[PDB]
Amino acid sequence: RVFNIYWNVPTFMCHQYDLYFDEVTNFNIKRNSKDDFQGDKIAIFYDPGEFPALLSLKDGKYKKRNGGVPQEGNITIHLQKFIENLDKIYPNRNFSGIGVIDFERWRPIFRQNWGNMKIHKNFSIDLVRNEHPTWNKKMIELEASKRFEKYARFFMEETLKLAKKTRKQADWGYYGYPYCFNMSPNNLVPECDVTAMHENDKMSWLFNNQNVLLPSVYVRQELTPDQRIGLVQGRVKEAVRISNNLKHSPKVLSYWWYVYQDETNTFLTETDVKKTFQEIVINGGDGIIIWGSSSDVNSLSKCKRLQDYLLTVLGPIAINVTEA
Repeated sequence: RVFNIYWNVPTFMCHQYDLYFDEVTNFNIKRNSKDDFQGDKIAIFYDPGEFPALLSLKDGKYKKRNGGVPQEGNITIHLQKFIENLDKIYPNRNFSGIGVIDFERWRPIFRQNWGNMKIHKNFSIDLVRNEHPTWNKKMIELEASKRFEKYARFFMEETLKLAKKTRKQADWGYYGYPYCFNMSPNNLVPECDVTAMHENDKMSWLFNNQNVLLPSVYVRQELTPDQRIGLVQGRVKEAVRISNNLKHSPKVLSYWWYVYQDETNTFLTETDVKKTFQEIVINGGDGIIIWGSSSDVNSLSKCKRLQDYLLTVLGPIAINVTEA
């Protein structure tokens, strides 16, 4: 299909300074009418509903939300809150754009919960241990993983079916999937982790119910310019591989950010923008979704910076990529 680039930046927050980013469309970049954040072309919903999860109180402690882990959650409360959140943020029932469900507190594959997601593994294990004090470590871990995955899948699958049922004309997908985990400490190469590739093969239950795949290809300053290209290369390749292996080959739209993930006050150099866009194109991507944080447009200076970047760096490259 036509390679599309979308504007998923909350620049509506710049309107107060008389900056409406009307130039976005001059570069053939798709933008919601009136520059609304959640609009007719695209809409991302952050942690919508009430997914069972363990929330950090920011003092070392946690607060359970709807059971803490999916195997202990109440699906009705989550789904009810999901429909509410969706209507409150963007009523439009005939919405026909790209719908992005952004939930990152845990992943449905037990093993894939590291860093701030790992607490969900530990809580799942503690539940089984308290239930079977006599069991050994292996038995407890196996049973915990089984329960977590069963219900994590149920929650994610039903949430997607509800989004599609109430916004039948939109293309839905979860932000970030399919994951790759390339350019990491013990896998500092473009190639995705092999175990991850295999787990992605077995996640058709999720991908078959999405109308788009949304891998995220944010780059970091701590990587060399070439490792940055490799990070993008591997992630687009994996999403395209996954799409090609599915029945309806959903379009692959890569989430991309104009600042470095580990240095958010620094914009990508022109070389990095050019090279990462070309890498998305070259590897079979169907488009790019330019994302932005509220922090990126919470001041006049920042908004003006963004505007110039668009007119002198980003826009030219964008239209050139789609109109070369």
